[PDB]
Amino acid sequence: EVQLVESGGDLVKPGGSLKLSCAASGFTFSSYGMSWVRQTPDKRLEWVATISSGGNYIYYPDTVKGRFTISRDNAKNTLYLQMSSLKSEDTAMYYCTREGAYSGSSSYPMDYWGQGTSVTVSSAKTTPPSVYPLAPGSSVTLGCLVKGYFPESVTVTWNSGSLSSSVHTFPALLQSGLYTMSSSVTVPSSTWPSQTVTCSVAHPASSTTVDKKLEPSG
Amino acid sequence: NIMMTQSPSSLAVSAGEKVTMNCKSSQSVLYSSNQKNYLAWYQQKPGQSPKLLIYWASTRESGVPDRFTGSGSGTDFTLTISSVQTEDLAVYYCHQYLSSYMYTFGGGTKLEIKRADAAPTVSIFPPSSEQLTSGGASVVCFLNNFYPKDINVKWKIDGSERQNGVLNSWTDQDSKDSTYSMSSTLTLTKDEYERHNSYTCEATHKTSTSPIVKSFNRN
Repeated sequence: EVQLVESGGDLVKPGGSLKLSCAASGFTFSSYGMSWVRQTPDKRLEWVATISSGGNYIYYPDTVKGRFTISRDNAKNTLYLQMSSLKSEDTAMYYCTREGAYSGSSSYPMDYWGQGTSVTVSSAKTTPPSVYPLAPGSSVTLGCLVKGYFPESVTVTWNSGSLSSSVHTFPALLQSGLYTMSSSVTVPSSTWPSQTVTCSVAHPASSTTVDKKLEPSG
Repeated sequence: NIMMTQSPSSLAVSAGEKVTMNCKSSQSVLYSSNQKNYLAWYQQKPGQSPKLLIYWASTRESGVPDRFTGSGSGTDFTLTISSVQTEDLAVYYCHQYLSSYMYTFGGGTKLEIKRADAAPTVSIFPPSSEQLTSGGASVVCFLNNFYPKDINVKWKIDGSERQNGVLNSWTDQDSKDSTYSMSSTLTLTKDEYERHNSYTCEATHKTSTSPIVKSFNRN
C-alpha cells in the first residue's frame, strides 16, 4: 500500500526558511522520481520541483528556482523541500507526489499524492482563538463562534467526535487580519439541554485546546 | 510554457446524467515519435489529495470505474462521466507531462450535484455572556441545508436594515444530502448592541416568495 506522508508545514515570516519532509512507504522509493506540487487558496495546482530516482537530476519551474531545494535520502525513504526567501505567494498546501515512470524512462505521469502540509507565509502573529457558545435565546440547532485566531486552521468537534452527521463547519474568513469561523450541530429537542453538548476547539498553531459547554438561557 | 485551459469552470449535473468537461493546451501534447498524447486527468474529492484517473488521454488508471472516459488528441481533450454518481462530486484537473516541458495543470472543472430545491432551516443566536464580557457582540444566523446555493440575508436592528459589519460564509455541498449551509454574523460593539433591542435576520430563497424571519429581543 503506497503511503506518502508530508510534514513540516508551518507559519513563516516573509523572507524566511522552512524544510518540508515526506515519508514514503509501500514501494521501492529509490526506483521512482519524486515531485512537489502545491495547491494555492484559489485551488490551482502548481508543480514546484522534481528529483530523479537517485537524486542526480533536479528540475525547477521559474517561480521557485534559486529559492527552493529538492533533495532525498534513499536510506531513510524520505523526500525533502528546503524553502528559503519565502514570500506570501508561497502560501499553499504542499503535496509530495511520485513520478509514475520507472527510473529514467518517460510516458507515465505522477500517480500517488500524499495528504499535504500547509505552509503560511505571513507577517501576522499566532493568536489563539476566542470560543463563544451559540445557544438559543423537535430539533435544536446549537453552535460555536471561534473568533480572532491566526493562522488557520482550527478544528471544531462536537461531544469530542460523538456528534454527529449533523455538524456544519463554516470556512474561516479574514476579518481585521485575523480569522473567524463557526460550527453548528442539530440535535433532537429530547437530548438538549437534558444531556450535555460541548464543542472542542483546537488550534495546534497556538497549542490551544478550548472546550465550551453549551448552556440554556432563561 | 504549455497553458492548460479548462471549460466550464463549474457545472451542475443530476445523478445518472452524462457529463462532458473540456481541456485545451496552448500547443500540441501529441508526441509523434511515441504517437501518444501526454495528457492526464486527476480527480480531487473534497478534503482529499488528487487521484489519477486517465493517462495518455484515453487509458484509465487501475481502480477507475468504466463510466470515466477520456478522449481527444493534439490540443483538444475531454473527460466524460457516463452515469454521474453523487460520489463523483469533485474538481477535475487536466495535466500535461510532455518530456521536454515544465509540468502544467488546468484550472480545474468543479462538478456539483443537482438536487431538489430545499428551503433553509434558520436559527438566530444572541451574543454570548463571555463575548459581551470582552467588549464585543456578535449576532449569528445559520441558514442550514438549502439548495440551490443562491440565498439572501438581510439583518434588521429595530426595523432598520444594517449593512455595516456582516460576514457570510457558505459551506461546500454536503456529501450526504448535496445541500449548502451558510452562517451570517453581525458584529457590533457591546455599546452599539445595548443601544437597540430587536435583532432580526431574514432569509430569501428561490423556494418561497416569503422570507424566513428569525428574531430576538434583549428581554
